Amino acid sequence: QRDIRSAAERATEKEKRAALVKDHAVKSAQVYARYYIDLVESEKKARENALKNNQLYVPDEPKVYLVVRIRGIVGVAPKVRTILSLLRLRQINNAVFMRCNKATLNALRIVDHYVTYGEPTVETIRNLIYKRGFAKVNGQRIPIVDNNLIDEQLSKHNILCAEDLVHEIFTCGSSFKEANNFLWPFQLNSAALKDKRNNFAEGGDFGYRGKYINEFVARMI
Amino acid sequence: LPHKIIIKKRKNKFIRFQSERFVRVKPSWRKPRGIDSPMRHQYRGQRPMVSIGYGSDKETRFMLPCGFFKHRISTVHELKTLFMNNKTHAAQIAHGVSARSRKQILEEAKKMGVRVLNADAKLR
Amino acid sequence: MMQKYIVYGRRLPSEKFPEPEVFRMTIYAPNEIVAKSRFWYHLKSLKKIKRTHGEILDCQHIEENGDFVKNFGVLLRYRSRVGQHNMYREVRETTSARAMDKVYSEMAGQCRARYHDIQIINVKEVADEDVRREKVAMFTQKGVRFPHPCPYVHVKRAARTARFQDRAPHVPQ
Amino acid sequence: AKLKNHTSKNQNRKDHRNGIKKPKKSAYTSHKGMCPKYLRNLRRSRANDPRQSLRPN
Amino acid sequence: MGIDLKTGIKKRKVERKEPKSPNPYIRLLHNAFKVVYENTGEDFTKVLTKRLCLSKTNRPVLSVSRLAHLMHKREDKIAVVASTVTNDERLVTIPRMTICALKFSATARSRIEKAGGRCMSFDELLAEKPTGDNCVLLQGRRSCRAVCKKFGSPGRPNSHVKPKGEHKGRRGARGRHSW
Amino acid sequence: THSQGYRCKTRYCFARKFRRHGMANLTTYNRVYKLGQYVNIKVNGAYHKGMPHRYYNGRTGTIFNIGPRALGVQIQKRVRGRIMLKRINVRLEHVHPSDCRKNHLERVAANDAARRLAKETGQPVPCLKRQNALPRAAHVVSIASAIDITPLK
RNA sequence: GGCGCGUGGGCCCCUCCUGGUAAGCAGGACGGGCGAGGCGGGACGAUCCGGACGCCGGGCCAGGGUGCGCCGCCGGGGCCC
Ligand SMILES: [Mg+2]
Ligand SMILES: [Mg+2]
Ligand SMILES: [Mg+2]
Ligand SMILES: [Mg+2]
Ligand SMILES: [Mg+2]
Ligand SMILES: [Mg+2]
Ligand SMILES: [Mg+2]
Ligand SMILES: [Mg+2]
Ligand code: NA
Repeated sequence: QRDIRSAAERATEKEKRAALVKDHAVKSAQVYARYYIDLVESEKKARENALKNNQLYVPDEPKVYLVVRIRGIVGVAPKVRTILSLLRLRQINNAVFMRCNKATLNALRIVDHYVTYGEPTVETIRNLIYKRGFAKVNGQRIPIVDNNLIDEQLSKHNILCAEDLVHEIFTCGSSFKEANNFLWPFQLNSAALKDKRNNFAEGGDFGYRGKYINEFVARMI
Repeated sequence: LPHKIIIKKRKNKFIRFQSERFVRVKPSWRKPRGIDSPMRHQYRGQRPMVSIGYGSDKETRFMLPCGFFKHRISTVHELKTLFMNNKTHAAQIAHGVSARSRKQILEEAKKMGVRVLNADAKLR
Repeated sequence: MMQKYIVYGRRLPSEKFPEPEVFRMTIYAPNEIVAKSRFWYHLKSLKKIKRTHGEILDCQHIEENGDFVKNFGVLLRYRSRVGQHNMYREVRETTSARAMDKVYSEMAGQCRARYHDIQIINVKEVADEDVRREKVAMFTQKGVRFPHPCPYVHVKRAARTARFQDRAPHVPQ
Repeated sequence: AKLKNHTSKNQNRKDHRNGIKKPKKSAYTSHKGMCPKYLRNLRRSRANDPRQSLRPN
Repeated sequence: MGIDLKTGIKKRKVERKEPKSPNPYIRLLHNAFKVVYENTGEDFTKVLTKRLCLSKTNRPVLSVSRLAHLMHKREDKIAVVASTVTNDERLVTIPRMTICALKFSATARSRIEKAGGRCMSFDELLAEKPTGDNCVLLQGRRSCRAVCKKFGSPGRPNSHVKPKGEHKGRRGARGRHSW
Repeated sequence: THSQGYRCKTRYCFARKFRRHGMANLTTYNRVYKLGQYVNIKVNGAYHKGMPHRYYNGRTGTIFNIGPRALGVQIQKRVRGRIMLKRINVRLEHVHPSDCRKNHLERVAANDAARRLAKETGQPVPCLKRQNALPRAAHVVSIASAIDITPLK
C-alpha cells in the first residue's frame, strides 16, 4: 500500500483518529455496563413474574463456548487431527472461542475426549483479552496494548476499541467471525486436572463443564 | 571501548566419545554414527553433544577477555596500514618475527598508540 | 458431599403433541452437571425420551436447615458382580443430603458399589417408633450413655508433633 | 523359509500423503468416445457459421 | 516444541530470486529494476525482474517476422523482449518498429537499422520508461525445444511421443496388437 | 478359491427384489436424457447386454454420449492415491435419472421468486442463506407435572 | 513438470477374525506405535501410562505416587488372616 499524502497530513489525521477512538471508547464502556446490569435484572424479573403464575421460565441457550485442549499430540487418529486443526487447537493448553450450531456441536462431540468446554462470563472474556490478547496481522503475532490497533484492523465492522470486541464476543453479534479470527489462539499456563482419562460427568476431566469452565480457566490465565 | 558482559554458554571442550579408554582415539570431536551407539541416542548419563545453540552472542564473538579484537601482523608496514580503528583492534606479532624486528615494531606501535598483546616475548 | 436438586424436563413439542407432558424428579449429586446427567439417565429408561429429543426446563438447588437429628430410610437397588439386588437401609443424620453421603460411603466400604452402580428409589423420614434397624433404634432412646469409643486417638495425634517425650502418656477415661 | 504373503497396513497413509489427486480439467471434455455422426455435424456447423468460422476470408 | 504443524500445511516451494549468471551486466540490470519496482509497485517492472531471473532454457529467441506479426494492431507501441532477437531471411521486407532486447544478431540489427527502425537496450529503456508506459512484453514459445518433445512413456497406449534411440523391430511398434 | 471372473461375488447384488421379477416397465425406455445430465447406476439382473461391472453399482455420474441404444457415462474412480475418470457404455435398463441437484434448483428458484416479490412491494429482503440449527430461544412453560420415580428390580 | 536415490526379511498395541487342545504358534483387517522418538513413571523391559527434543534462569504442573532406603500427607466413613 502506497500513500500519496505528506508526513504532516498523516500526523494530523492520526491524531484526529486517535481522539475519535478515545471518545467512542468512553461512550461504549458506559453503554455496555448499563446493558449487562439490565440483562441480569430483567432475567430476575421474568423469573419472579413467571413463578407467581405457576409457570417455568426457560432462559436462552448458550451461544458461544470456550474450549481448551487438554491432551497432547502423540498418537492421534486422523479425523480427530483434522477437526482439531480446523478449531485452531494445535497445542496443549491452548484456548479459543466457538459459536454454537449443530454443525459445530457434532464435531465437538467427535473430539470430546481431547477438550473441555463451557459457557464463559464477561469477566472471564475481559481478563483473557486484556492479559493474554494477541492479534494476527499479516501472519504475525502482534500484542494488543491499545485501542489504535483494533480500530485500524476492525473499523470496517464497527469495532473501534476493546469494549466493542468484548461485547461482540459475549453477544455473538453479526461480526463474530471476523472478530474471532482477528485473535490469535490463547497460550495459557499449565492446567490443574483431576483425571484426564474420564468425562467430567463421572468425576473425570474432559467434556462439558457448563459454568465451571470459568474457574478452571481463571486458574490458568 | 565499553561493551556488554561476555557469556560463554559452555566452559569446557567437547571431547570425543570413548577417547579416555584408548590412546589411539584422540579427543578431537567426531560425530557418533553407530547403529547401537549410546551417545547418538543421548541417554541420561552420556556426555553432551555439539549443536548450534551453544553459539556465542554475536556482539562479543571473537572478543578477548581484555575487550579487544585480535589482529596478527609481522611487518612495520602492516602495522601502519589498517590501524585507524585502534579503538577496538589490538596487534599480535607473529611467532617467527625476530628480536630486531620486534624492537622496531614495538617502537612504532608505542608511537602510534596501538596495543600489543605479546609485548614481553623474546625479552631476556 | 451431596446436594439435592429438583429437575424439570419435557420432550420438545411436536406437530401431533403441541404441549408435551412435564416430568419432575429429585436428584442427589455433587454438582448440577451430574444432576442433569442422572435425570436424562432415568428419563431415557422410564419414558423413552433421550437428551436429544427433549429439553431441561429448570435445575433448582434446594438447601435444607440442619438443626435437629432425624431418622432416614433409604430404598435402593444396586448391581453386584452376579446381578442386581434391592436393599433397605436406615441412617441417622441432620439433613437428607448428609444421609446420602453416609449411605454411599457405607455401600462403597461394605459392598464395593460406586455412584453409577446404584439407583436411589425413595428417601423418607422415619419416626422413632417405626425404626427397623437395631443401631438406629438403640440410638433413638432417652438418656443413652457410653464411654469414649477411641480415646487413644487423642494421645496418638499429639505424639506426631512431640516425637520424644520424657514419659509414656496415660489415656484419660 | 517362508516370508509374508500380503499386507495393506501402510497403504492408506501413503495414498493421503500428498492428497488424492483430482483428474485434469480437460479430461471432462474429450471427444475420446463420442458418436461419430454427432462429431461430424458439430464440425460442419461451426465451419459454415460466419461468426465462428476459422476459414480464411 | 510440542506443536502440530503437519496437518493442514504443505511443504515450502523454491523459486529463483537472483539471475545466477556471472555476467555483470545482467546483475546490474536486475538490481536496478528491482529497485524501481520497490519504489513504485508496478506490475510491468515486477514481471520484467522475474523474466530477468530466468534461465537460458526458459528464454527462447524471437524472430523479426514473429515480432512484425505480433505488432499488427499496435504499431506505435514498443516491443520489449528479455531474450535475443534473431533474423528471418524468409521475410523479404520488414516494417518500421521499436524493439528493446537483451541482444541482437548483427544481421537483425542491420535489418532493423535499415527500414528506419530503432534497436534499444534495457539501459535506455530504464532511462526513458522505467514503468513501461506504452510498452508490450513478449516472449517466445517455451515448448519448442527438441528435448521437450521426448518427455513421457513411448510404449504406453495413450502417449504420443517417440522413443529416444533407433529401433528396428516390430514388437509393440505396429499398433495396439503388435505385442 | 480366489478367482476374479467378471461376475464374482454377485450372489446378492444382482438378484431381483422380492416380488419384482420379470420384464421392466416401459417408462424405462421412453424417458428423455440429455448431455450433461446426472444419472444413477443400478444393475438389473434380468438384462445381460450392456451390463456394467459390480464396481459401478450405486455410483453417480454425468452423460457424455447419447447413442442409438446405449448411453455414455463418466464416473470418478479412486485408484490408490489418485482419481481416474472412467467412461462406460450402459444400456437403458441399468440407468435412472438422479435427483442430486433438485434441492439446489428449487432453492435457486425460490431465492429468485422471493427477491422479485419484495422488490415490487419494497419490503426488506429476508435472509436467503441456509442456517444450521441454532440454539433455542427464551420461552415460558406451564406446570401440570407428573412426579417420576425409579422402579424396583 | 524434469532428474534422481534408498527401500521391496518387518515387528508390537487396540478392537475384529481363520487353522490348531494350545502356544512368547501360523495366517489376515481399520487406526496407532517401535523401526527411525530423547525425558518422567510402570523396582527391573525397543513397543505399556504421560509427554515428542536448540543453550539457559524463573514459575505452573501430566502420568505416578507421599513409614525408612528415597523427593513428597493429612482429615473423614466402612471392612479387615
Ligand atoms: Mg488411553
Ligand atoms: Mg569454547
Ligand atoms: Mg516378500
Ligand atoms: Mg532383502
Ligand atoms: Mg511371532
Ligand atoms: Mg533397519
Ligand atoms: Mg515415531
Ligand atoms: Mg523424604
Ligand atoms: Na523411559
